[PDB]
Amino acid sequence: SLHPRTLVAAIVVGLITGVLGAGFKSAVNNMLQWRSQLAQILAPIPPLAWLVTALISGGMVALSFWLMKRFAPDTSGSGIPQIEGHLEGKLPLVWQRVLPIKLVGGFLSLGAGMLAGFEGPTIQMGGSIGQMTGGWFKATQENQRILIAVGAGAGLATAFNAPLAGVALIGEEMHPRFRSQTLAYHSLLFGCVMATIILRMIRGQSAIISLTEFKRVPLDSLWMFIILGILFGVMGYTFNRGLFKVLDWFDRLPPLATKWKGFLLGSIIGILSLFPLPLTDGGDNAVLWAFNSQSHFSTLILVFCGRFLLTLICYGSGAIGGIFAPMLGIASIVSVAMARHFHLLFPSQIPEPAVMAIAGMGALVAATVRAPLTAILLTIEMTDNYFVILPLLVTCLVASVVAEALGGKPIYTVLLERTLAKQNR
Amino acid sequence: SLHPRTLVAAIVVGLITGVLGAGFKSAVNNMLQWRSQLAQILAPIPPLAWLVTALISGGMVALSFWLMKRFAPDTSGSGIPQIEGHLEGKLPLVWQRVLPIKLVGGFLSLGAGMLAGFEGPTIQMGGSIGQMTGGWFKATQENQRILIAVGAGAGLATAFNAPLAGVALIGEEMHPRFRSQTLAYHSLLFGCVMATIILRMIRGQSAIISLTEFKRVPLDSLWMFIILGILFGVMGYTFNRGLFKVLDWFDRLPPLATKWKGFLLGSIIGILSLFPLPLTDGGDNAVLWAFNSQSHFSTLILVFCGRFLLTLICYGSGAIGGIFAPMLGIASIVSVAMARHFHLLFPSQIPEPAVMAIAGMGALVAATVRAPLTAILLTIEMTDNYFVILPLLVTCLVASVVAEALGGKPIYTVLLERTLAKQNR
Ligand SMILES: [Br-]
Ligand SMILES: [Br-]
Repeated sequence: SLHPRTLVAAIVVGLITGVLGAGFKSAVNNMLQWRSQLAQILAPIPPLAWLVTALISGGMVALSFWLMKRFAPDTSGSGIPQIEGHLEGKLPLVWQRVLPIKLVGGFLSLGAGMLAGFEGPTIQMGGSIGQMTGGWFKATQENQRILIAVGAGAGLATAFNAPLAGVALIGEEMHPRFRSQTLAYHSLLFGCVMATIILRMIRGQSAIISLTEFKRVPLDSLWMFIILGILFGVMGYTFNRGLFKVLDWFDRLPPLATKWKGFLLGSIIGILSLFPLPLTDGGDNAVLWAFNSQSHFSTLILVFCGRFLLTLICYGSGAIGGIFAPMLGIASIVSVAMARHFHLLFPSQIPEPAVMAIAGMGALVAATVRAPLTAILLTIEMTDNYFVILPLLVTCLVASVVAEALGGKPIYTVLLERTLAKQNR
Repeated sequence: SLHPRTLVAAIVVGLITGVLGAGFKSAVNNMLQWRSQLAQILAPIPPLAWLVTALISGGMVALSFWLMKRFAPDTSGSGIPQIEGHLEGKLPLVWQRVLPIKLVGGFLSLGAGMLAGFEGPTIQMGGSIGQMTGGWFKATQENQRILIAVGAGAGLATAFNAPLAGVALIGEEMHPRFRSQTLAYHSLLFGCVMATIILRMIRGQSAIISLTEFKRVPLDSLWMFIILGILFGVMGYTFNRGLFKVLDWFDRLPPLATKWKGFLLGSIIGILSLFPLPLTDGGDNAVLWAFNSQSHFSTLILVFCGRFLLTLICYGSGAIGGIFAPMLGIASIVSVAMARHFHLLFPSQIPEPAVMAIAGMGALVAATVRAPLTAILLTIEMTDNYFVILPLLVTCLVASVVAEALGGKPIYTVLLERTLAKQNR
């Protein structure tokens, strides 16, 4: 049921988003540590670095919002909604505006230390690339939907080095028609594999955090994850309800408050980046902090509360964000602390407290997004671990069932409804 | 978008097909080794075991065809087509006939040493159970399609201890409507997880063949798997073309030749089982032979050809089969032999020859079935290995692309057209 010209077209897509997605992370992290290095050169005398790192990170986030509007307010926030909508009819996609602004803007946002979120810019930039190439390749109407849907999944793979995830993204959440070329899967796979290959060439080839050795997970240890699910289920429910309210508060003007909204929220995050803790930035560092570097059970709770608020305060403000990675650090910090405690009560059933630290790593995403299958893979692909599956599933799907048992609604569909409601911006 | 009464029903589904699916394999393997032990008890003097093992395996397959019609000719062959049809409209499904016949018949077939194929019975029985508990739960119209689609995916999972495969099965090949309850995924995941948890309870918990240590796969080693895909692409093309033509031969009577077809084909396999070599039986043993027990490069090609024919001969005859496992054993033998040879020409790009042996393990399935995503997941879940991914993807989707580049068509969709053509049996 497959058609050649398109497959080779997806090969072009994944290749572009790979170079841009990988090239993006490197460019951002270089700016991240450059500020951190500027903070220690001025650190000695005195808190002059307290000022300089505030003017920089503040001016970066401020110039981030200004380049958003007026230029292309379509880049605000995540990236899944804007493409999830275009793929379905509502909301237009223009690449010559999204591509060069979601990039030059997203860089100033993530580069200042905001609580996001590579998979944000890369997924939209990738969808735009899928359109840019679709126009270059003069493909049909249904085929150019595929190229954009491919560039979307590739954008995810190019952020977490996870192909199967970017594939399962389109497959579960953001479910498209594809009529009747249901073999656009082939176009996806192609687009993703190529993306991660270009990724692994620039900064590969290993995963995000390979916890490959932990493989002792007994059968009578699963009951704990039902509870790890219920915990993350209500966690997702409160994450959504909160985000929505922070969005409201930000939507409520005033005209002079938004003038400074960027400079303020940015400089405040600029200071918070100076404290030796993973309380700011994308969220990868926060996952590389639950595990492995052992810290106080109190400090976990300290950072968990720190980020859980700062992400909502960040994304709600409507900066060029990305909500996947932040929900990975927030979830991991918890799952690790929950891990310690369950091993504390029952060590005879959780011999390795890292198993439960992996299972509930993408359980927040699973709950808030209603999309467990695409979360379960995301974890497997950044830990190279599959032995954690039976836990992973139960703690990810029970995490979703519960959140929508309290009635939370998929954070992206509701995030889309709100971006639709700006049919006059 | 999820509805509780259905999720809790899927729990019942997978749990039942789990108990049956596992209880099925063990009950079959018990008959496999029982005959093999009877063969060695009478082995000493003389070839009297040559006669006994022929009568038994011949009388089983003959009894298997007899219980097929008149009773439930719907249980003939695989199980994907029948359910793929009922799920789409054409062809009816009645559990009170399929369940008990596909079981007692499948036990006699696989228990005799036929070239199949647990996923056959377990998937169709799983579909039957999904329907049986669909009436018990008085589910709606669309919900009972889900319950049957779940039981199907669980059937696969129960056979290979691979949840993510049974989930990707329904998702890619055998793509259903689900309108607009696209979150039947939660019903699938649930059904698969439960099944494998019941599976691991009875015969778990480890995979089929764990090859978790091989994790060195360079980026400039990929080009080989393109070529490994080209090889399987043509291998699948001929596997389909062949199967179809073997089927024609069997469909062409005579009315007196079919009277003995069951006894003749069965006793022939009964003799072949006695040879110390994995050329009969499901195909698991075949995969558990490529790796690990090292045997002559010549013996590989001797077994490969032997099985490649014996499978078509066993399935084309319209016996209660299952074509996944047989296609795995064949592919593995080939992928290993191709591995040795590639490591022979370039060791500085295939340090570990087992890496390539894993990639093209499910590339025969990928090519023949047009379903790469489900194959890629099937392999990962039976090797506990994710490091093989980039090869696994390239070698599996290029295995499929080539297959339908020579235009082979999905072996299941065509298998469905042929069972449709029997709208008069
Ligand atoms: Br996102
Ligand atoms: Br099958």
